[PDB]
Amino acid sequence: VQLVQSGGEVKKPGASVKVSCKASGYTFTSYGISWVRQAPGQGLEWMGWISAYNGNRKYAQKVQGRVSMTIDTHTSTANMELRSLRSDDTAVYYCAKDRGDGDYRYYYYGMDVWGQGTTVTVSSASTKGPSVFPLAPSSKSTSGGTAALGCLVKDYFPEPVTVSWNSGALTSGVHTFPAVLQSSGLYSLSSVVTVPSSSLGTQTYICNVNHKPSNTKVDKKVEPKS
Amino acid sequence: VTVDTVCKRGFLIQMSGHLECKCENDLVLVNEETCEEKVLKCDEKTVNKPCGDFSKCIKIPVSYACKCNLGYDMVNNVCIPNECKQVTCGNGKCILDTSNPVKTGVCSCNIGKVPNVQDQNKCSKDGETKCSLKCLKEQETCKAVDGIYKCDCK
Amino acid sequence: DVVMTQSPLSLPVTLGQPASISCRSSQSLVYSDGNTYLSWFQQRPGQSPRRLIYKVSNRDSGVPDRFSGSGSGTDFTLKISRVEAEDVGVYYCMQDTHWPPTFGGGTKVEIKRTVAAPSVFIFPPSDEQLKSGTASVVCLLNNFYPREAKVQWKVDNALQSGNSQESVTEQDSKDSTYSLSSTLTLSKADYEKHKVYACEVTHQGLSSPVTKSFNRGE
Repeated sequence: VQLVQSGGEVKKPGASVKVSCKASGYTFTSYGISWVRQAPGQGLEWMGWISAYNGNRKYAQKVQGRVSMTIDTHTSTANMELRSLRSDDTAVYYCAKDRGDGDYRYYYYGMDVWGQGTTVTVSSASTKGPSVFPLAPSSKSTSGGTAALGCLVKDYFPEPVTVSWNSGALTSGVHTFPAVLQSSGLYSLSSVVTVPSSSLGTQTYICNVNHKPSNTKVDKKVEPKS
Repeated sequence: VTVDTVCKRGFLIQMSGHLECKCENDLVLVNEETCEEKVLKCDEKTVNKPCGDFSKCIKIPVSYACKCNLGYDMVNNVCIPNECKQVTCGNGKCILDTSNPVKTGVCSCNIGKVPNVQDQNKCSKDGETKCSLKCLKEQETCKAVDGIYKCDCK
Repeated sequence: DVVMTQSPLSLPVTLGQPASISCRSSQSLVYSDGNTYLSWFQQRPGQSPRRLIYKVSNRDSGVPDRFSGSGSGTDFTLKISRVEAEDVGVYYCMQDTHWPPTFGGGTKVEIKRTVAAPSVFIFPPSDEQLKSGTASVVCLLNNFYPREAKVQWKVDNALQSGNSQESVTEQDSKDSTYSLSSTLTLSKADYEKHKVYACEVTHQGLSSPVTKSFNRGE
């Protein structure tokens, strides 16, 4: 029993997005499909419902003027099209199996099966690779034999970037933080590692940054300050 | 309730092991095949009227309350057969076993499930149920929705 | 719309100990058919929600016995009888008695550990970045517990507002701590107009606030 959603999308404000949801392992047309979204860091929010049994549909008030839900019974697929997108539509969108009869309750309780989610990002930004700047270790980032160093990965779009240290051979004490979305609409994140301060003269520390959407790879040696 | 039953102000539905009447709109069962309008408050003006499936407002200082019909018990705000009180079925519901002269709760399952002999006969085994409904209207046929069969437009 | 309020927001637990999450609705969830349409969902990190409980107290197939649900009317409880490591994640209640279906705001189950003070480090902007017209100053709070910490930037003793952003890691799998990064972003020209850059940290693990600061250009 499973619901398989279409892949992630990036859209400009004012565009529309169509997310699909294919059912298998149960009789799709005996049931319906609810859509639920979750903005980054936030809780779950119900968007609407459509019956695959009879086509009736109901939309949440927040989206009712710009959402369209449809069924393709031939391919056991439910679609949700959200129109005139805005930045606060950025979210993961889930489909979930739900009631097919919106007028009567029997002995079936909905939302029992969920798809894997579809990320939708809405932004006027264009795809752009990051700039990578060293966060050099110094006396201001050194605490009793331990030094912190890092890389600031600034101004890229869309997510994600991946960061490793010394080509993945340095993992202890690495913290790669969640990206934040800047006022410019570009993302920024930092990755830091703590190391023995005695190792600053014996080891090279390189952060490896990869931004696949822009085919940008950067290696940045982080040199210590004396 | 059989395939030949006509539910008054309701419609037949079928599960893996039984048929029952479902009431239209917000009516309630006054017996196994008859639905009537429900009162919202039990008091002097609404005494004897139905207040829920198999329960009516009765008189018991003076006061009025919603009470299950003989043979039923109030469980989680619903009147269910006495012998179903401690039964849990999973993907279905408890009904009285019509084959057993001694009233005994057994599971009847959502369409696509059947009693699972590996799981104390709860509704956890996949299995098919043939629709038996006689859908009188030429434009209607038996349809599966939300774990039941019912008559609906073709 | 029915408001679903969950508590607590964050639930630190000890592996092997019971835990319980509360869900309260702004109106009765008993429907006109006598049933109460209240459900509980588990969302493990990076995954879809999974239903655990429906109709208040019924466990979904494949859900361990240690999960149970109870309550009535407007007041509901999800109980975990012995928390296992795999139970960390966010739990949501949901009502669909009243249209539209609405969710509680979520409860994050995390691993409880002893209080740990942050180690605080500050990084001036790099010369490379300054070459480009922008200056980012980064303050790191490393390996602390509990998750909540207050960070304030001061530039020449003036409190900054609206020009910093922060982000916090997930709870570490080895040691159950958190780390936080705060970035203060100024134009190079504004950065050059001030001397002392400081981040001030308050945390349960410090009896007095800790300040890390540098002088531009030292």
